[PDB]
Amino acid sequence: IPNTAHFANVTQIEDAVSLWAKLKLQKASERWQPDTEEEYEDSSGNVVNKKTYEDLKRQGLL
Amino acid sequence: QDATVYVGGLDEKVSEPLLWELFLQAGPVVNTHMPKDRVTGQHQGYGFVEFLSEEDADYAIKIMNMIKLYGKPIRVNKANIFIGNLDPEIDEKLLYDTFSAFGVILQTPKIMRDPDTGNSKGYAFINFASFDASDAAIEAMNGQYLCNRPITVSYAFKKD
Amino acid sequence: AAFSVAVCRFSNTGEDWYVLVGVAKDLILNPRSVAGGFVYTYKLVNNGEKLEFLHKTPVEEVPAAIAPFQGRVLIGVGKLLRVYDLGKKKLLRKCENKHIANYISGIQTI
Amino acid sequence: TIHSQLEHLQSKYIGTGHADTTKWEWLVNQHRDSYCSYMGHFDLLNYFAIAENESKARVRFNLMEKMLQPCGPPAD
Amino acid sequence: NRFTVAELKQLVARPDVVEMHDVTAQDPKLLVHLKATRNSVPVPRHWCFKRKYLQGKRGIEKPPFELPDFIKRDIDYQKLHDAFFKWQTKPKLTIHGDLYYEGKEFEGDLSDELRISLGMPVGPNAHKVPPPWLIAMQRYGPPPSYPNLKIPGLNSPIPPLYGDVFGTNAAEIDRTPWGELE
Amino acid sequence: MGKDYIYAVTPLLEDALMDRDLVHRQTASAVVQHMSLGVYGFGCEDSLNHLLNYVWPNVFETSPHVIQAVMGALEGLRVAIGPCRMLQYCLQGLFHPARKVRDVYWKIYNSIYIGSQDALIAHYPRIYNDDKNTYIRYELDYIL
Amino acid sequence: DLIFCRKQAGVAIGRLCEKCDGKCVICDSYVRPCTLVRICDECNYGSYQGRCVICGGPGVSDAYYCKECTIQEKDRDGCPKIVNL
RNA sequence: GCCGGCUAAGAUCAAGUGUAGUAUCUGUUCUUAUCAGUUUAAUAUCUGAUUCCUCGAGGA
Ligand SMILES: CC[C@H](O)[C@@H](C)[C@H]1O[C@@H]1C[C@@](C)(O)/C=C/C=C(\C)[C@H]1OC(=O)C[C@H](O)CC[C@@](C)(O)[C@@H](OC(=O)N2CCN(C3CCCCCC3)CC2)/C=C/[C@@H]1C
Ligand SMILES: [Zn+2]
Ligand SMILES: [Zn+2]
Ligand SMILES: [Zn+2]
Repeated sequence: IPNTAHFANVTQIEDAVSLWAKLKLQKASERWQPDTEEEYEDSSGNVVNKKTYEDLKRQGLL
Repeated sequence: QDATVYVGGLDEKVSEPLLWELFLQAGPVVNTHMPKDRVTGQHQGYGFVEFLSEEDADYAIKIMNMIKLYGKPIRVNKANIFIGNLDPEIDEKLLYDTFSAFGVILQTPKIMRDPDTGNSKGYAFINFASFDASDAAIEAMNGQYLCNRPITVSYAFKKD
Repeated sequence: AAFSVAVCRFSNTGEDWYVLVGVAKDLILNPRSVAGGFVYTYKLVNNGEKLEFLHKTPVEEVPAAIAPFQGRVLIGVGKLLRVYDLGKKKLLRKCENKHIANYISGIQTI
Repeated sequence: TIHSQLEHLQSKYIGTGHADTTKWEWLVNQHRDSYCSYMGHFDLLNYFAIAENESKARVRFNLMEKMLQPCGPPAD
Repeated sequence: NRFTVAELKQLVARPDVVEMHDVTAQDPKLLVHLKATRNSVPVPRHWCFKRKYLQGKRGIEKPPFELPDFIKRDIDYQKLHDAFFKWQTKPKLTIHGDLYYEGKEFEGDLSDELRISLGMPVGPNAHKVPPPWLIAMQRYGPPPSYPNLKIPGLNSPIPPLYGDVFGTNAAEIDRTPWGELE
Repeated sequence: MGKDYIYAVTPLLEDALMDRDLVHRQTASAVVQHMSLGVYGFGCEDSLNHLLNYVWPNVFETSPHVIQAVMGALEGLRVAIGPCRMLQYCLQGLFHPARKVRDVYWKIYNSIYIGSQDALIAHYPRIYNDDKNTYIRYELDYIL
Repeated sequence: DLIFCRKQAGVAIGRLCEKCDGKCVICDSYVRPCTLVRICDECNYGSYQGRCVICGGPGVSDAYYCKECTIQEKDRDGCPKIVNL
């Protein structure tokens, strides 16, 4: 776990690992992840199926 | 220490932002450090330039090696005979190759370094095979024109 | 309840004009509560005299600002700023920022 | 004793605090003078009456009725 | 019946503003929330010290007062008045939240003086006069840290070079302000 | 007439406010107060905020004359700089764990509140509802 | 025991003596008198009719607030007569 | 301040001098120790309890 201002005045191990899990969840949530967060509509039907992720589109266009 | 490059051979015209401005073309020099003396209160000719990447420090060490900056042999590096006022651009193998022309060397020579930076102090010690090579170094090499630095070879210990 | 409107053209399409309307769904003002939101899309045909429904995209908050942007559209969905391209059945989310403080009330672009 | 009189007059004014002020008192004070400021300024009441589609007399009466117990009843 | 630091760090949205004494407040949840407002500079940091806000160290002994440049350059007529109001510059100013404290007072192009001391001549009209660090760049190649840098002889033409400029960085609207005096 | 001369005396006031002598800081606070009340409506807020950054650390002073001058300077800056900045300086100390900080900050806050009680309506920060009580002001969230 | 009266001020005008003539009652400044001082009815009665608001001697001229006190609205508190207990 | 330390880093209790006010100086002592209560943001403070070794003596 990196040393940051968040982990100050924290002296116990399990408290540190739990607060690290919390901070990880928070930050990972608040970023923009294009791989799972994106709306592609492949040209397979070209007028349907807008639920394609960024990976299924490559599999369909391969 | 890997991303920082130790520069040696800086005159009084070189300063702390001047080395960062000269090393800006080689790479992104983030900081410059110059240790001040205690008796004089100025730089001792050796400083450090901490860059962002190690490739920029390698390019600065391969580009600014044995350069003539402010009338001084500035060189960047990765941070019984006595030779004084030697250039920091030479290494132990270079000093052994330069000393091989006069006489035969007994082993690999050693150069003194500063306890803070560790690149070059200013003096070195080399041992010859016999006294004839030491006399040839005191006759010819003691005063020879090195790379923009007048060296001085002397005897470390002599009995009257 | 409609709160935003925009007229623009999309780059992936031709020279057709579109009208986008942002609508809240079951908004209470005091205490504030909303069930969701929608973005309507119309085609604006017959020399700018008729609107014809194309589709209707759901969003999880009131879309309060819509602004054309570089052949696409920016939409403020509550606290979120999103980029949207035109699709065949709905609007396709392309980019998103999640660090705006409270609530987007206006968007302007140079 | 002028400083002490100032410390007694500042306490007298309604809405001032001290080292023992709680969150509830602070928040009800700002809610109450917010409602009074809404009643005073003519164009804020206009904004609210257009937003919620009511007559201005009705918005004024609603604010006066909300004046009594803003932020709910106190603790314990 | 009082939080611990790690327990309160788990409840708040911003744990890095929580401090040692914050768990000893009468309402720590409101305190930490106000410490996270998108403004509101913090407390002067010497409330818990025991040295009366003036540190007796750091060598405060220094020059009394350095007047501005405009100070130096009857006593002076309206022409020197014109000088004092043409030379008047805005000094260095700190923005809204930068409080002072006892400690915070101490903590391709080359100059002409360095080029004169290094023994490098001036730039000619139409010739090749490179610096001694340019031969290594011509032999080994361009530096990967600055690929947009241009040097005369390798990427820039010789007629470029003008004065002390031995390099130029070439990186690969309606910017006029709206209401301004003429 | 002082609106053209605030930039010239700012470094001197900085130096005098960093000084250990008490009369230095008291008189510098008096200067700040008179300068603040002298320029008002003339757009000199930059230098006055800069000088507030040096005046504010003196709020924990026990000497009566120094704290009197500091209060005078703060009430002059309340007029010249605005109550929003003063509330921003008081917010984090209003609920500090130490009683000394709370006393000082509530004195400053009461002085800011008695003058310009109406402006503070637009400056208060958002405070979220808890399980028992409602604290959001919902009318200001309306969007026509 | 230098305390202001701080009662509701009336129509009576405050007075200053020969020694306090140019002074401001609140801050004791001498620059730019701006606003005429008003006092309450118990401060202006009988033997108290004409008296310096600072000291209490025989008044000779009008008491004024300074421009600095007027800008901060310090003329909006009660009667500024200095009263001793 | 000098190259972590050399006890000029703090509190306190008596007396002297003196001012409109702030103050200035001397003796001191500083628990080298533990527990319970008060209290302090935390210290602090205050309120109570608590045979051995050495050469007739000293220390714990
Ligand atoms: C800090 C200094 C002290 O407080 C000091 C003033 C005071 O402690 C002494 C005691 C005592 C009694 O000797 C004081 C003397 C008084 C003075 C020097 C003032 O003079 C007077 O009272 C004269 C009279 O009352 C009114 C003159 C007047 C209007 O010029 C007054 O000053 C002003 O109002 N100003 C200041 C502003 N100034 C500009 C100029 C452009 C147009 C006029 C208004 C703006 C005009 C003149 C007096 C100034 C002296 C400080
Ligand atoms: Zn006044
Ligand atoms: Zn009088
Ligand atoms: Zn009265």
